[PDB]
Amino acid sequence: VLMTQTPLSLPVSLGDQVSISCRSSQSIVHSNGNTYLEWYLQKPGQSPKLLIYRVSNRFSGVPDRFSGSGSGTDFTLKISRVEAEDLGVYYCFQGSHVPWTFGGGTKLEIK
Amino acid sequence: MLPRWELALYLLASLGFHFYSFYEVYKVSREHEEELDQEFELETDTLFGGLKKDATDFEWSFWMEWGKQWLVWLLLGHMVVSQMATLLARKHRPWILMLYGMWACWCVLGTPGVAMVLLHTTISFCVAQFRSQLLTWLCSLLLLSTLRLQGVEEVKRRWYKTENEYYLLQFTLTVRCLYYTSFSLELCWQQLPAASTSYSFPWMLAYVFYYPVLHNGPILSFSEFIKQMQQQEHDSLKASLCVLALGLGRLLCWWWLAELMAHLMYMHAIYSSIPLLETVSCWTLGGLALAQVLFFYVKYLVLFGVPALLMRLDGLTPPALPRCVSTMFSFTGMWRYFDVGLHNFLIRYVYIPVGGSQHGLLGTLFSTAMTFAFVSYWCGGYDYLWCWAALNWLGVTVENGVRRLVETPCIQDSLARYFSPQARRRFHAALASCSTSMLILSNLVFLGGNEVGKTYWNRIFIQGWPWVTLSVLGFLYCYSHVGIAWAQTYA
Amino acid sequence: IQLVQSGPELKKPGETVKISCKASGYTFTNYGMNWVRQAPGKGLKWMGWINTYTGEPTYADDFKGRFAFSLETAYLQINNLKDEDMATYFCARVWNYDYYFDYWGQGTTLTVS
Amino acid sequence: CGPGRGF
Ligand SMILES: CCCCCCCCCCCCCCCC(=O)SCCNC(=O)CCNC(=O)[C@H](O)C(C)(C)COP(=O)(O)OP(=O)(O)OC[C@H]1O[C@@H](n2cnc3c(N)ncnc32)[C@H](O)[C@@H]1OP(=O)(O)O
Ligand code: HEM
Repeated sequence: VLMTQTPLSLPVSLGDQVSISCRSSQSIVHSNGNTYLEWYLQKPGQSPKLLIYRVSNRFSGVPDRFSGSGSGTDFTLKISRVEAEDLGVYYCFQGSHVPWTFGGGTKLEIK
Repeated sequence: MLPRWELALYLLASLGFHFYSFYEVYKVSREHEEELDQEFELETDTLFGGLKKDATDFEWSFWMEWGKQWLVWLLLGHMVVSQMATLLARKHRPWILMLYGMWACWCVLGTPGVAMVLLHTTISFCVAQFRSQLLTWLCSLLLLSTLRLQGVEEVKRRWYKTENEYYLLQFTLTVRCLYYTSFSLELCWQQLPAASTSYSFPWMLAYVFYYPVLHNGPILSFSEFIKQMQQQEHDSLKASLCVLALGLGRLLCWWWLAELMAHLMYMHAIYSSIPLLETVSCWTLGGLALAQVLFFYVKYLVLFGVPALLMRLDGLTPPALPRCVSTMFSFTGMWRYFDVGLHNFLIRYVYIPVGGSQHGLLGTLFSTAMTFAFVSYWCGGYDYLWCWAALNWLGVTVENGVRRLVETPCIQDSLARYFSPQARRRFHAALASCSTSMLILSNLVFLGGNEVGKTYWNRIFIQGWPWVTLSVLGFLYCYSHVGIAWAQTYA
Repeated sequence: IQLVQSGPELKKPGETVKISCKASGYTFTNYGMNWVRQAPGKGLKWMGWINTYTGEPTYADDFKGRFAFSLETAYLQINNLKDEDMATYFCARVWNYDYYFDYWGQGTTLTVS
Repeated sequence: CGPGRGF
C-alpha cells in the first residue's frame, strides 16, 4: 500500500489554518469494518509522537486543535492555530494491510 | 535414487504380501464363520451377494447408525442454510450458522447437551479473561476430567434414555474441549490491535457451534475460521455444485470400500477372539494387522471427508485428509501426516509453549512426553492408551536421536566418503523397516488392546524369532524402499 | 513508561550489530514491540514486530533473512549482518487496540563507514 | 483421533 502526502513542504505563519492530505493507493478499510489510519508528528532530532489514532479520533495528551477528517481512501489533517510547537514532519500511517507503511512526510516551515 | 528395476521388484513384493495376507484372512474368515457367528452376531444384507458383515467395530457401527437417522439430514440442512445465507445475507452468515448449529445440537441431544456445551464455553471464556496460559490449560484439564468422573457419567446416563445419546454427548464435549482451548489460548496470546475485535463471546459461540465439526469433526483453527468468515467474496455456486458432485462420488467410493473390507474379512471379531488369535497362522496374523490399519485409514477417510466437503462448500480450507497408511514408514511421518488438524493443534499449543526441539535433548524429551501424555488422556486414558503413548514416545525419541546423530558433520562426511547414495538409501530402508515393525505393533496395541499386543509380540518376535521375524523384516524392508521413494514427492 | 536504547555504533561494513531496547514502567510481556528505521534520505519504514508473550517474531518481506529479534524477559534485541544501511533504528511499543505506537525509544544511530 | 471405545 503506497501512501502519498501533499504537499511535500509548506510554509505557515503563526496562527493559520493548515490542511495536509494523505491519499492511499487502495482502501484502508480493514476486515473488522474500521480503518486504522493515524498521524504522527516528529520534531527535529527526536522520536515521532502520535496525534490522531483512528480517523477523527485523538490521542490523550494532544490538544483540541488537531481535527483530522477522512474518506475511505483520502484523509486530511487540520491544524486550526499553528502555535509554534506544531513545526516538524507529519507522517500518515496505515495499519490495515500487512506490511504497514508510513507516508512520505510533510514539513511545516515559517515564512 | 535406485535403479527402476530394483524399485519395481520392491513394489511388486509389497503388493504381493499385501494381497496374499488379505487372501489368507479371507480364507480364515470363511472357515470360522459359524463359530464367529454364534459368538458375535453377524449382520445380513444383499449388498455383496449374500456374505455376512462383521459389525463389531464400535465406531463404525455407531457413526453409521447415527448418520442414517439424523446426521446426514442435519448436514444437508447446514449445506442449504449456508448457501441461502451466502446468497441473501453474506455479512450475517456466521450468526446464522451459529443459530443453526445450536438448533441442530438441541434437536439431536436435548436441552442438556446445549446446556453443557454453553457451560463449558462460558467457563473457558471467563477464565481466559485473566490472560494466563497456565490457568487456561488448568481449566481445560479440569473440564476434561469432569468427563472422566464416574458420578458425572452416572448423572448423564440418567439424563438420557437410549445410551447412544450419552456417547454422542461425550464425544461432542471431548471435541469442544479442544475447540475452546484453542480459542482461549489465542485470546491469551493476542497482542495486535486489529486482532482485538476477534476474541469476543459471539465469535467464541460461532466457533464452538459450527455444525460440520460439532460431533466428531477435526480441529479447525480459529484463525482460519475467522479469516474465512469475513471475506464477503462468494465462490461461484456453479463451481460449488461440481465440488459437491465430486465430493459425493469420492465419499461413496470410500464407504463402499470400507463395507467391502468389513464383509470380506472379520478382523474385529477375530481380534476379539484371543484363543483364535493364538491358533491362526503367521500370514493370517500379518494380514489381520494390515486389515486393521487399512480399515482404520478408510474409516477415518469417510469420517473426515464429510466435514471436509462441507467446509470446502462453505469456502474454508480444512486440514488435509490422512495419507494412506501403506506409505507410512516412520513414527515422525505417521504422526505428522495422519491427523493433520490435531497435529497442528498439538504443535502450536502443547509442544512449543513447553519448548520443542530448541532447548536440547532433555527439553525435547519433556515436550514429546507432555504431548503424548496429553494425547492419551484426551483419547480416554485407559491402560492400553497409556501403553500406546509410551511406545510412540519411545519411537519418536529414538528416531530423533538417530537423525540428529546422523546429521552431524563428522559422521555425515564419513558416510559421504565411505558409502554411495544407493547404499545409504538401502541402510535407511533397513532402519525404516526396523522402525515400521514397532510402529505397527504400537498401533495394534491401540486398535486391539494389550492382549492383542502381547500375542503379536510373543508370536512374531519371541516364539518365531529366527525366521518369522526375518521374513517380516525383509517384507518391511521392501515396503520401506517403496515408501521412502514415494516420500520425496511431498516431503 | 520509558524505552531506552543502547547507543551509537561505529562499525565496519563486514561486522554484525546487536542493538538493545529496555522498557520500564509497565508489564513488559503484556505488549508487543516494533522496530522502525529512518534513513537520512528517507522517511520511516516498519521492519517488523515480535510477540513479547510468546517470543514469535514476524518481519516485513523486505527485512527478511538477515535481521533477527530476540527477548531477554525486560529488554529486547535486534541483530543483523550489515550492508550499506546507515538508518536510525527506533524501538516502539504497540497497544492492545485501536492504535499502534503510543511510546517510542530514543533511537540508535548506525554508521557503517 | 477419537477415543475408539470397545464397549
Ligand atoms: C506395512 C504397511 C502398514 C504401516 C502402518 C503403520 C501405522 C498405521 C496405523 C494407523 C492406526 C491409527 C491409531 C492412532 C491414531 C489416533 O487416533 S491418535 C490422535 C492423532 N495425533 C497423535 O496421536 C499425536 C502425535 N504427536 C505429535 O504430533 C507431536 O506434535 C510430535 C510428534 C511430538 C511433534 O513432532 P514434529 O512435528 O516432527 O516436531 P519438530 O520435528 O520439532 O518440527 C515442528 C516445527 O515446529 C518448530 N519448532 C520446534 N520447536 C520450536 C520452538 N521451541 N519454538 C518455535 N518453533 C519450534 C520446528 O523448527 C519445526 O519447524 P518446521 O521445519 O516443521 O516448519
Ligand atoms: C503396497 C500397498 C499400497 C501402496 C504402496 C499404496 C499407496 C498409495 C498411494 C501412493 C496413495 C496416494 C497418496 C495419498 O492418497 O496419500 C494411496 C491412496 C489410497 N489408498 Fe493405497 N496403497 C496400498 C494399498 C492400499 C490398500 C490395500 C487399500 C485398501 C484396502 C488402499 C486404499 C487407499 C485409498 C482409499 C486411497 C485414497 C484414494 C483417494 O484419495 O481417492 N491402499 N495409496
